[PDB]
Amino acid sequence: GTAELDALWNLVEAQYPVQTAAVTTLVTVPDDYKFEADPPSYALAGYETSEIAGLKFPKGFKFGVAGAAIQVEGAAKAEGRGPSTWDYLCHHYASTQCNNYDPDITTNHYYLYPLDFARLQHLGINTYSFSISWTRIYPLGAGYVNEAGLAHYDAVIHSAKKYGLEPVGTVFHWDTPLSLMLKYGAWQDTGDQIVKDFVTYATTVFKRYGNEVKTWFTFNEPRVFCSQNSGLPYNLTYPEGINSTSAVFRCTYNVLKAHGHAVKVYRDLVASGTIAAGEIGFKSDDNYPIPARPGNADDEESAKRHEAFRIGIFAQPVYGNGDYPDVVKETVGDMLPALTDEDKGYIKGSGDIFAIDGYRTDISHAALNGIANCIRNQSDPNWPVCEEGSDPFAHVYPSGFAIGQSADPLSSWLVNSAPFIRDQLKFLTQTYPAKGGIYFSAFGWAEDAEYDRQLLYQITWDGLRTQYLTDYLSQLLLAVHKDGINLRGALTWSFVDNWEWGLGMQQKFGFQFVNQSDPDLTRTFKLSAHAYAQFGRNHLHH
Amino acid sequence: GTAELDALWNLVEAQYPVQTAAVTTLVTVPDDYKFEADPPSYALAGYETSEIAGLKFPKGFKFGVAGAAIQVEGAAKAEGRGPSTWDYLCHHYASTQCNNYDPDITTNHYYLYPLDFARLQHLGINTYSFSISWTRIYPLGAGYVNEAGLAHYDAVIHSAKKYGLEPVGTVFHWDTPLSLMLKYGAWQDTGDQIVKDFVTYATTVFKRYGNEVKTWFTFNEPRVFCSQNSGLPYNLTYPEGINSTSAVFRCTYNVLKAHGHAVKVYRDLVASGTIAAGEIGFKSDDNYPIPARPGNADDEESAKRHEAFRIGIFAQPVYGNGDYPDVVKETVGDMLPALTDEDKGYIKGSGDIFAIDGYRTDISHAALNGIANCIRNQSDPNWPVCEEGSDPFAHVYPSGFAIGQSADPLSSWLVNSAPFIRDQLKFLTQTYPAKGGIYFSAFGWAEDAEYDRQLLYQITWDGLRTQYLTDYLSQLLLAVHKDGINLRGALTWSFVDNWEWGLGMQQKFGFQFVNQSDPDLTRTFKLSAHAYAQFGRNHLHH
Ligand SMILES: OC[C@H]1O[C@@H](O[C@@H]2[C@H](O)[C@@H](O)[C@H](O[C@H]3[C@H](O)[C@@H](O)[C@@H](O)O[C@@H]3CO)O[C@@H]2CO)[C@H](O)[C@@H](O)[C@H]1O
Ligand SMILES: OC[C@H]1O[C@@H](O[C@@H]2[C@H](O)[C@@H](O)[C@H](O[C@H]3[C@H](O)[C@@H](O)[C@@H](O)O[C@@H]3CO)O[C@@H]2CO)[C@H](O)[C@@H](O)[C@H]1O
Ligand SMILES: *[C@@H]1O[C@H](CO)[C@@H](O[C@@H]2O[C@H](CO)[C@@H](O)[C@H](O)[C@H]2NC(C)=O)[C@H](O)[C@H]1NC(C)=O
Ligand SMILES: *[C@@H]1O[C@H](CO)[C@@H](O[C@@H]2O[C@H](CO)[C@@H](O)[C@H](O)[C@H]2NC(C)=O)[C@H](O)[C@H]1NC(C)=O
Ligand SMILES: *[C@@H]1O[C@H](CO)[C@@H](O)[C@H](O)[C@H]1NC(C)=O
Ligand SMILES: *[C@@H]1O[C@H](CO)[C@@H](O)[C@H](O)[C@H]1NC(C)=O
Ligand SMILES: *[C@@H]1O[C@H](CO)[C@@H](O)[C@H](O)[C@H]1NC(C)=O
Ligand SMILES: *[C@@H]1O[C@H](CO)[C@@H](O)[C@H](O)[C@H]1NC(C)=O
Ligand SMILES: *[C@H]1O[C@H](CO)[C@@H](O)[C@H](O)[C@@H]1O
Ligand SMILES: *[C@H]1O[C@H](CO)[C@@H](O)[C@H](O)[C@@H]1O
Repeated sequence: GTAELDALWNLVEAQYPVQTAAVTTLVTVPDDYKFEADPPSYALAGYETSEIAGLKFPKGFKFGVAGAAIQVEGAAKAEGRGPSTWDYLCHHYASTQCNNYDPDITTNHYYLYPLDFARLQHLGINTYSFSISWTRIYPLGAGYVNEAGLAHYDAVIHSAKKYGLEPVGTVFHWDTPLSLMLKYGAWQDTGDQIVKDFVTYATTVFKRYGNEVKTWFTFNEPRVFCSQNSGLPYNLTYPEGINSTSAVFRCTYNVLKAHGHAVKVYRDLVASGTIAAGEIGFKSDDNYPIPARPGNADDEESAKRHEAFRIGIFAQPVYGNGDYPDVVKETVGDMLPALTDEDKGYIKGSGDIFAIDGYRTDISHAALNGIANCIRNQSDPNWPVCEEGSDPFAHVYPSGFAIGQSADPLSSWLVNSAPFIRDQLKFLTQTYPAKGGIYFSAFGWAEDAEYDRQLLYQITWDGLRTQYLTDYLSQLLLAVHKDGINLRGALTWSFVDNWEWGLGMQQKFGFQFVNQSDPDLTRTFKLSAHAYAQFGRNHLHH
Repeated sequence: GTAELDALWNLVEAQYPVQTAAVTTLVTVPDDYKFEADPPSYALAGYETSEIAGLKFPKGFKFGVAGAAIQVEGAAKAEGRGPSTWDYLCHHYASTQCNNYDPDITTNHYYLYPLDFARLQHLGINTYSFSISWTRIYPLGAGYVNEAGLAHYDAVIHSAKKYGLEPVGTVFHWDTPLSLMLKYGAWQDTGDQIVKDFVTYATTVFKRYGNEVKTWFTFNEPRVFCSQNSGLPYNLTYPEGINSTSAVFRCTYNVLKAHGHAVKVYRDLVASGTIAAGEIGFKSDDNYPIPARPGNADDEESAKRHEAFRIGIFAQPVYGNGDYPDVVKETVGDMLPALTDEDKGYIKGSGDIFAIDGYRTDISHAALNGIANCIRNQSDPNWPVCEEGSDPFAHVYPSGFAIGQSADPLSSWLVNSAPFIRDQLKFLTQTYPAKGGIYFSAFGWAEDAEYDRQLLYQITWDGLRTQYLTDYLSQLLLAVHKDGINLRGALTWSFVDNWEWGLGMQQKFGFQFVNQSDPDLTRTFKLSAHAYAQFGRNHLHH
């Protein structure tokens, strides 16, 4: 091994070493694998509305699940991988930033992916969304390439297709190479090295997999990702001139450039015939919130500010007119870099497909101390949106009632807001049109206190997750038939309980349970998985 | 004699005294009382299915709520009340038996009943089920009567009727006078003084209220109650030869005798014209489970034994042939006093109406070591039912999936088993026929971890309780029209988060939240409260 690689992992493991999973050997799926038995036939009763009878998704609709490399894989040091910022963060600040978990092992999907795909095939899933661990490809972020890393995902893509699973690839899902952060501040780079290094990485994976993967996303939820750059460990290494309030908007600019340059490479690769033709975008999230008091110009202004800061700041340069929303530039000023002419050439139109992580719709209350007062105070707790961002407002009507069912309070951003899906999709497809249509790239549930159950039968009958997915899929189906949305697919987060960033393995978003108390991390289907399978059975073509 | 109440309350308050609520006056309800606003109109959908469309409950159907004196009243020492066994227990074993709560104050419904009823009227409730604290009437259980106690419930009954709530009265809901337990044991009385004392007590309340209260239950869930007499504080004072076990079955007989004698008096009072004619029974609970493996003779046997020990042991003497179930006679008997013919003369036919606290339906797995070996070993953990009684069996098919959604793990006995309700009602009304029909006398939900929520909007959108109540009401509604069941009403446990026995105020059963972190214990409506209200509008007569 290369010494700089060893130094980085020594650094990360200075307080505690990377833990090694029970089993570390590509598992083999016996042809006689026995799935656990189906739930009672009555369990799925009355989840569906009669309003969707006979309706089918379009031919080719992507009906699938989502995971992310660092969230499901484990094998943090296997086969030459280098450390990311999250390996460092959680090996150094586990008790204050990571709920005493780390991503060393997670669900062990790095070694168990063949079994997972077999279990996904049993439910009729037809699409598998995954992310590439950058550090499996470039262990130092730049420089030498790790052939074992490229080869792992070769094997991953082939088994999935073997199990009927169309692979959909995200190049970057938040697992920043630690090395690039130390060298020059990674996404806070005041220069352009992060773009050069990212495009090289993207070129390699495009060349290696572009013949097999025909739907690509550059970045997963860049607004959420860049907002993290205001925190540890990014703020141990800010470049000179960089604050922790602008680490988010310098990241915004660097990310928009990385996306544009990468899409050009992807399109050049297609136009040269090197890889099969496909579609590329990035996954947006959040929403265009409803005013707390309808018709009130203040609530509408804070709703617009929210859309612009949570969606427009990335989607308007790419799928709209090619510039930032006007409200963002005016409030942030010189913290947000201006788009040079060359930048707009790459960024504007650099999205074949729109993708929305449509977990929910919020409610926007204008700041009680005034939006005009708030936008002028970077120290205001509601800056820069200048709505009331705290939970007792963002989810609550003046009536005091919530917009909808709340999920686990540790993921209090999450609510069941199915009635609003069709409105978001009309807004997104009219404002950020993409020639390839729109994906529902991530929706899912954290059932309240599911981590405190100790007996499996209590876990597997997961009613509120099971009806979220049904509510959401139903509105998705009506968006196609009643609204003509060019909806390309529905991907649920996630297929297994996994490592949910700062919340670790405590928070359960899976429709399969993962027995952390089992060295084998053995798997078992929840009711919500069978509801997902059946909705597929009723509303997919075959 | 005297009012040696002081000796008794000093005993109870020996470790710490009874706490006094912040409000100890009768509240007055302003005519302009403003209710909190309704939830979004787009709520309540997908609960009511298409299958119960156009169906109505019978004219006069009691569509109401249930509470109990020691669970909602508080005022444990107000206006002359004597102590109950639960006052003693929770002031002495708070940390080990009462989850560090006591019923001193509870929801303070003793003083807030006018506001509670005004709020119930706002939802269109027409029936209010309540119990009388025996110790408010006879503070020493027998002897001197507390006129203030009798007069309090006069004011409650008159106010309830004023708010459109037909009052339904339960004579005894587990609050045994401590004095009677100490004097000669409670229901473990080897003589017959407890029957005399109860009958004297029942007569007083029948005379005072029978012109206003026309539906009566003697005992709430006596099988559950008598099983409590195997625990503290009852087992500090058994009058030998009564050992634990020999405590549950002496109680069953004394209660059956108490029930039969009290019902006879009730009938003499009606027949003499002293009180308006009404109906009287008792509230059964539990269920006749389903065999884990259908057609298996062992699972069918343990299911039958379960019904017999949980329903038949009280219901067969009262509504059936007048004797214990044969399987009960065969296993116990040497612990169970024989029902004399004079006993049978009072007990047989002493139920004008049946009532089932139909929380759930269980699954019966025959004991893994054989029923025959379990029944002959009083020390087997599965004696005397000799099914597998533990949670991983009682709720689980051999397939490993649950019978239905589980509730809060501290009330793990509770599951949503709506699909089996109709099957339960046919068995009960064909096996234990009553001329007045059958009441669904309690059902309700303990929403998982609702006690851990910190923000009101998260508490009030209670999706699975809303679901539970609509699912059950829908099956009740289908039971009348498809099965012709003479179902007389539906009463939900409960209208407010109350004091659940040993769990104290931690467990949340209300369709209104009671902010126990208030000096006023302010009530706020949950979604299930409006769901209960909405179902009434859609399916009641009025
Ligand atoms: O399963 C995890 C879940 O996380 C979700 O992110 C949530 C919101 O979508 C996102 O807007 C919000 O943004 C936070 C950021 O994470 C915090 O670090 C902090 O800086 O404040 C921001 C808001 O100002 O984060 C939420 C979770 O914390 C993802 O959307 C979802 O895909 C899942 O990954
Ligand atoms: O408070 C919630 C709910 O509790 C219900 O009682 C539960 C079961 O119905 C009942 O069968 C069970 O009986 C227990 C008993 O409490 C124990 O002391 C011991 O004897 O084991 C028995 C089971 O074999 O108790 C359950 C709650 O503890 C009530 O019926 C209902 O009204 C509610 O109060
Ligand atoms: C560096 O990032 C850290 C941690 O991610 C920020 O830590 C937060 O600090 C604020 C201010 O005290 C606390 O209120 C937060 O609760 C901390 N967040 C959590 C939970 O991690 C820290 O402020 C950032 N440092 C700088 C440069 O400001
Ligand atoms: C998660 O795995 C643990 C460990 O394997 C399980 O605990 C064991 O359960 C088996 C059931 O066959 C028992 O035979 C063992 O005795 C248990 N081990 C212990 C700790 O005593 C646990 O049941 C699993 N949890 C779930 C939800 O499946
Ligand atoms: C007496 O009661 C307590 C619970 O109240 C119980 O633990 C104990 O086992 C009971 N029986 C005996 C043996 O006294
Ligand atoms: C209780 O007494 C019965 C007889 O009434 C006896 O058979 C049983 O073994 C005793 N058990 C104890 C000591 O709990
Ligand atoms: C009775 O059951 C106990 C366990 O509950 C067992 O240990 C004891 O040996 C049994 N006695 C017989 C002979 O069944
Ligand atoms: C209960 O009331 C207290 C004080 O008024 C308040 O702080 C708290 O938010 C209330 N509880 C809820 C969750 O509504
Ligand atoms: C995976 O890695 C482990 C290291 O603990 C080995 O023991 C195993 O043989 C496999 O190579
Ligand atoms: C009891 O009466 C007092 C006044 O004596 C009130 O303040 C209270 O609200 C309740 O009505």
